Amino acid sequence: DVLMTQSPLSLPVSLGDQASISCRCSQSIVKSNGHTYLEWYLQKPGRSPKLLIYKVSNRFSGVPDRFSGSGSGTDFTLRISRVEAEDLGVYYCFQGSHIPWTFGGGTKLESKRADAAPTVSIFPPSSEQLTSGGASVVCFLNNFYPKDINVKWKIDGSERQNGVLNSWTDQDSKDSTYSMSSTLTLTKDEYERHNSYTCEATHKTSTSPIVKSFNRN
Amino acid sequence: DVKLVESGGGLVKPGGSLRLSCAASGFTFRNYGMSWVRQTPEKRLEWVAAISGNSLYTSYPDSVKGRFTISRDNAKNNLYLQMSSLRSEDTALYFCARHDFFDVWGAGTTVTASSAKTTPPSVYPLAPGSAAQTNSMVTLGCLVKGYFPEPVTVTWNSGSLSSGVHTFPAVLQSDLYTLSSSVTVPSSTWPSETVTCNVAHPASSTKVDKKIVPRD
Repeated sequence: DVLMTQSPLSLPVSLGDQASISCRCSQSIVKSNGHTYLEWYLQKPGRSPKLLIYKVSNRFSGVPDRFSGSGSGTDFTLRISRVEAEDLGVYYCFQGSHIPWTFGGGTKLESKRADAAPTVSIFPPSSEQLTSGGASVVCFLNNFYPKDINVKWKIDGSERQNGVLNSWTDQDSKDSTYSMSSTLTLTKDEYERHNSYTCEATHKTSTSPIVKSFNRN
Repeated sequence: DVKLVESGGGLVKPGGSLRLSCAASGFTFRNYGMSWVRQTPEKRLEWVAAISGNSLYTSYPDSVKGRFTISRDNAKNNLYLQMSSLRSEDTALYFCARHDFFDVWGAGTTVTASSAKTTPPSVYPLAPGSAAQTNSMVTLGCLVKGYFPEPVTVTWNSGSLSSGVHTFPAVLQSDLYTLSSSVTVPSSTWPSETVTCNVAHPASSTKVDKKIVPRD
């Protein structure tokens, strides 16, 4: 198998700037007929992949001039001169030169915007979840930038890293922010043994730690 | 309008069988090679099987050889993928794609191979911690817990409340999924105007509507 390796994994770009994505192959993708069937696909979330470039350098019908491909040996490059919002998504390289046909792992093209502090909301376990013997504490950190944010839970002032599940949305199309959900799941008994539950939002240099708390009473 | 429409994706127990279909339109079907390409939950794309326009020639990666069989009914404009002795490694979104290196893709159909049991979700309301706070906007939520398989569908006020919502990807914790959804509204409109999350889980044939009420 030709292994296809893409870099970078993610690429934040300002709208209207240049982007370039690299794709390396573990071996020659020159087919015996002399041609190199290196393709680029764009996959937007909710959608299926779309063909942009075929045979290293040829723009597929309808694809704007801002997309171009280069490369030859084991290294291939897609450049986008002047990225627009419609260009955002996951780019995959693909070789159709040798069976089995193989894809690169994808490169996520993202828009840059001004840094935005999250809106933080904390929620106690509902009464309904307690009747069933469970207790999840839910924290929303909504509409922030950049993607990498640090969430810390504290129980009565002591950090808890263990029973927590985080999930991140795809970059918002309208405002270019990310949102995150953080869930601390505990048993009802464990929950009833403690009082202060706190969800904390930070970077690592951000001098604004946003703390939200409740006391169960 | 050139179209590929996949169907037949379902939940199968490991060792089980499934046949997927792919209906084509807008082109002379028998004139084109076709493939199946799966996308994993980690979002890797993997080419799975190819067949010639005339049906006579097929190929497979070694990882699916002898388990999967590609075929087509040209008279019916249908491509098929017969999957047998399935394992969890085969869990993926399965795309139908046309050879020009695939210039046309379907929307895909989901296959999940798992010994984990079909389970309806528990839906819990997330109303603000009892203290009345504070600014122009109030964030509410619904917690959708312990279902299997994916997907679930979450709406707010039957879909009439669409702006200001974040529905998060589910996370798998030992055989079961948990997802949450937030909605933010003007602080003046709640609780005076009802906010209800509607959760559908087709696999279990369940719908749950949970009106968000202030807590006491």
